[PDB]
Amino acid sequence: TFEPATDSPLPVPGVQYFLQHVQSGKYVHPHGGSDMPGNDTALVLHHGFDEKRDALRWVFVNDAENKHQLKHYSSGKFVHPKGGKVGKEATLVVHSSPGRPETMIEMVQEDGRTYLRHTDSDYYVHPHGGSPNPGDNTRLVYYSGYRPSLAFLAIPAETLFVDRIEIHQAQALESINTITSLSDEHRNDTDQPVQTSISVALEESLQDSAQLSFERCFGLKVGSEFEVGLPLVGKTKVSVQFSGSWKSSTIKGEVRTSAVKVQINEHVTIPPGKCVQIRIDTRRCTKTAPATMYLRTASGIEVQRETTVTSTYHYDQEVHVVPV
Ligand SMILES: OC[C@H]1O[C@H](O[C@@H]2[C@H](O)[C@@H](O)[C@H](O[C@H]3[C@H](O)[C@@H](O)[C@@H](O)O[C@@H]3CO)O[C@@H]2CO)[C@H](O)[C@@H](O)[C@H]1O
Ligand SMILES: OC[C@H]1O[C@H](O[C@@H]2[C@H](O)[C@@H](O)[C@H](O[C@H]3[C@H](O)[C@@H](O)[C@@H](O)O[C@@H]3CO)O[C@@H]2CO)[C@H](O)[C@@H](O)[C@H]1O
Repeated sequence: TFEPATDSPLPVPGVQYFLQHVQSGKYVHPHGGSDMPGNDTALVLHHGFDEKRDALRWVFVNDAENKHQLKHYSSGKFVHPKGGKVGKEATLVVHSSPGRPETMIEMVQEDGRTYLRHTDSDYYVHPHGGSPNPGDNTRLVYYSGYRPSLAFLAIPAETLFVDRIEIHQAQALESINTITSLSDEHRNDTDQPVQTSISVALEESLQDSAQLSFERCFGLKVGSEFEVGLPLVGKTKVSVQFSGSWKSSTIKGEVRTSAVKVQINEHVTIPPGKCVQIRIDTRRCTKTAPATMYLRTASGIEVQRETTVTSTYHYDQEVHVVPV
């Protein structure tokens, strides 16, 4: 189950988020709720939420023009300290002016929780008055220091595409095993060699699996199913379809193809008066690999998320006729 106390993800720049004060469950709004808030309009906490409400969307910006800043999505205004310098009890406001070093703001992780902090300072974002459960329209201010009641959750507010997942080949660990299976015995009780068909079913013992796992939670919305190629054995690509939620720290995959058979039917020449069986050796690669996810916004912005790919894949298989 999802717990923000351990699982709140760090937001990726360029992506739309809602911002929620964890302990009150309130969202960060421009005071008054406008899609076009006025310059020096205060950021406040308010219970009000609808997924369709663009006035509640925020985007972290980190580039040459705006290094460590925070943008109101619907207006394009930046989050500034009222008056233009961070200090004690400076109200967070929107303003249609570029960010500066003295306005920098980002989400940070401190002791296992996520906070808003003015970069290169000990000033963090507090509800004015410092209530752990502030009421609607409580303004957000900079103030020195943090504590758990101040934590925020950046909830993803748009749906991204998964373009590819590239494993870090130097950190990939592979453990190989052989799964060995035997058919029913077949006897040729005649005095002449005989063509016979020996069949065996192995669905249960050759089951493939795969998953992505995350330190906090995945933290991004990509829809109910996505498919990518992953190197489940050496560099060999196998398509895996994943179904999960932004809140999951483990996203289960379904391995979509197999290089091996789970129903075997072998044409055997059985010598006179001999008994034989088929032996099936199937190789299994259990793999763990740190990887980088390559994602993309509808607007064409390319973002990255680190993960770990864990998998079990049956990849080569051999069939031998053996005496009983
Ligand atoms: O407050 C954040 C803002 O501080 C500095 O801007 C100056 C004032 O502090 C700010 O109050 C003032 O706001 C103007 C806005 O420019 C006008 O369109 C109009 O909407 O009235 C308000 C007054 O409420 O603007 C001045 C500078 O023009 C920083 O320069 C700015 O970047 C932010 O950090
Ligand atoms: O507002 C965030 C702040 O709330 C609590 O602090 C109290 C007041 O809310 C805060 O305004 C007040 O600030 C003092 C400041 O300590 C003094 O140095 C001087 O500037 O006066 C202001 C009042 O304008 O401080 C009190 C607590 O003394 C929380 O305790 C604090 O941690 C923040 O979350």
